[PDB]
Amino acid sequence: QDLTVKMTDLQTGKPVGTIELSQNKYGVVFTPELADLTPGMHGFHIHQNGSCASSEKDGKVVLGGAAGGHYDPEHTNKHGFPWTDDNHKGDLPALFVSANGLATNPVLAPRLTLKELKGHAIMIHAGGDNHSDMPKALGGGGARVACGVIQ
Amino acid sequence: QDLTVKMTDLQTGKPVGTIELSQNKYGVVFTPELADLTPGMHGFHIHQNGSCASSEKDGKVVLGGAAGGHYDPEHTNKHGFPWTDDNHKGDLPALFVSANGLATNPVLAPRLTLKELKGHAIMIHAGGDNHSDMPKALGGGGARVACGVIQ
Ligand SMILES: [Cu+2]
Ligand SMILES: [Cu+2]
Ligand SMILES: [Zn+2]
Ligand SMILES: [Zn+2]
Repeated sequence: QDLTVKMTDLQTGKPVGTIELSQNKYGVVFTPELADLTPGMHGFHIHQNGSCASSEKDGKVVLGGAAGGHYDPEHTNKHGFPWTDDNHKGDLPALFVSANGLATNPVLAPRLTLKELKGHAIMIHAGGDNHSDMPKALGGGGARVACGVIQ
Repeated sequence: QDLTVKMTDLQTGKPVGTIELSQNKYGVVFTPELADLTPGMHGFHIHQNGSCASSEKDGKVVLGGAAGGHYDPEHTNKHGFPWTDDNHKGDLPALFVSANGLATNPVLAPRLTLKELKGHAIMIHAGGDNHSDMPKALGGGGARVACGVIQ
């Protein structure tokens, strides 16, 4: 059995679709069926905490902030590619959103297992992801726009 | 060492960029640096023959036709996902082209080895790729728009 995760828009709070997670011999496949997102490539990662709630810093609200940082069980403390080991295991390939706001292209994360995903959050960012902390920390994804908690 | 492949637009014959091929523990990474392509997702596959020349059928010219069909050394005779074994080993993840005609997002083909790629062609299609022969044969990629021969 695969897993289905419901995704929610952090600004309006409305649902934007689902992501199907599937265990394959080469890793976990993420098949999205999302709508209402801005066209373009978006940073897509697994975050530490199983929460999509916001958090605060200096009295400012941070949407999706409760999810914490990137899933990084080996304590690499660095952002990278989905196919490099010295970086966050939660680093997924960027998610493509078409001109009409639809996300339907599946991507593979070869370092992950479906089992370990439970209890973490799937996050989609405003910006893209160049898979590096240079020139922008965490791939330049920026704000969190949509989030979902796995299982 | 990685491999660099030069890509050429089949209609005008001009170069559109390069693709860097790299062997990784999880498969081969294709990092494109292309321009002048139509925005959207494009079918992206490895074809049998090491040629980007055209071919003819019923006296009609078929651009890129000399490359033959999809690389399929196990004779599966079916189009599928980059992470399923019962289909063409030349089936790569779809290539994303931004609003400005640039392709710079890397993708991983976990079933391939850099070694076996030599002598085949990399092809980009007009249409997309749903990784199935349904409802359209070969994922609905259609015409061949850009092509390059590996090594
Ligand atoms: Cu993130
Ligand atoms: Cu093809
Ligand atoms: Zn990361
Ligand atoms: Zn195929």
